[PDB]
Amino acid sequence: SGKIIGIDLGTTNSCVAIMDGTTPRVLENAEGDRTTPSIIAYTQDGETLVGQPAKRQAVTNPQNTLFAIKRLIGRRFQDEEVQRDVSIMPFKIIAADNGDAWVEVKGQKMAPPQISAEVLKKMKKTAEDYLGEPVTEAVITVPAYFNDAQRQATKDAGRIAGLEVKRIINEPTAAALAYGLDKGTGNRTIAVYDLGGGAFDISIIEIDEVDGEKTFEVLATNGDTHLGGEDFDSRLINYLVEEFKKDQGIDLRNDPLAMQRLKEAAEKAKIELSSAQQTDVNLPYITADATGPKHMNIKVTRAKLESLVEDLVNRSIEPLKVALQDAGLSVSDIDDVILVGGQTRMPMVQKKVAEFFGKEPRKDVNPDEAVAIGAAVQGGVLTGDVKDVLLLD
Ligand SMILES: Nc1ncnc2c1ncn2[C@@H]1O[C@H](COP(=O)(O)OP(=O)(O)OP(=O)(O)O)[C@@H](O)[C@H]1O
Ligand SMILES: [K+]
Ligand SMILES: [Mg+2]
Ligand code: NA
Repeated sequence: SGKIIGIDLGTTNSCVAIMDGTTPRVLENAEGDRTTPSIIAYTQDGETLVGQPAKRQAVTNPQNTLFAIKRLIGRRFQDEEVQRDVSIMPFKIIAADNGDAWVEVKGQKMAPPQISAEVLKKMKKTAEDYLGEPVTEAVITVPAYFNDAQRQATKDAGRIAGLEVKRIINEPTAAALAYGLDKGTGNRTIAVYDLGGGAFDISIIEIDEVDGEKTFEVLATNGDTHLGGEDFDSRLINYLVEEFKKDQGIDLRNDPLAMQRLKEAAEKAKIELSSAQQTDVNLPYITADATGPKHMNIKVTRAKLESLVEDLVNRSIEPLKVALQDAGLSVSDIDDVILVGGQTRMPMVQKKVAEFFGKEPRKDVNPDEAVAIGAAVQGGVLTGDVKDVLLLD
């Protein structure tokens, strides 16, 4: 009964959408925001916080504020990704008795789906508050590269949240369904360039209209699972650490609190530089010793940021070339390019993509919302708010 909600369960941010007839709507959460940080905190007084309230208390509760769980879900403890993360994450990653990668909080061992379920519960409650009725059914997205274990673990997170998971849909296909509502009629071949907080994906997708059905077919996919916005942040963090050392002679990498503050400040400055030519990073009392307190104040220009991440943006191009080769297409066979993911808002990324294809990406696809909207469209196809759509093998 009710609506089948569409959920984008992201590395960095999650969001929820519904179909109101032919019109998708992305829903704002209890904090008023159309996206929710994928952050789950277990507080000293026993509450579970999700989203911005969790983000806001991370500095004072670092061992019990969980994030980036999408990097662990469905994985084995000795997976190379997991082993890297054990060393860098401030929370405790452990081996379950069966060999899976788990987390431990205040002595309680938890599987990754038990943590991502808290985000899904917030998406469910958001939709219930908006609609005035219970929500029990959902479509949840996953990256195209996810394996069976990762897909099943995501389905399990939905069940833990009290949702019947009607379908798992791949993120590029969801973006294509969002585009396909307001697209030109007939045959179209699109390139979906998705640069999120954790991973990069390029998919070539063909849309057709035949025998009264709109068909969608993935012609090729490629990507880099170690290329995401968090890597852009890391380059800026490293610059700030190096500049502070050069100027003040102190290495902040030894101080976890300082490094947590730098991570937040670096991400804020990076986002600011998508619309400004320069910005300033100010962190009072970033460290202190017997000589006195030290305050960081560093100007970062857009040119400097571009130089720090140029090679990351360039790493996204070779997969583009291979995906076209695999699809048997040249760049002149692509009708539209769709940017998906918050990190595509960087002007340098937009310019490099346009230069590669020789045409500007579509402006009427919101890179932050397309995946959630596509999940909602799939939910409409299952009910009947949306008719005549077929996903081809
Ligand atoms: N205006 C902006 N300019 C540059 N980067 C941005 C901007 N807005 C958001 N970002 C970055 O986008 C990333 C988040 O993108 P998004 O929400 O698409 O990821 P996600 O869907 O959670 O990740 P994934 O698809 O990898 O699971 C973060 O690294 C964030 O700092
Ligand atoms: K997202
Ligand atoms: Mg995403
Ligand atoms: Na992505």
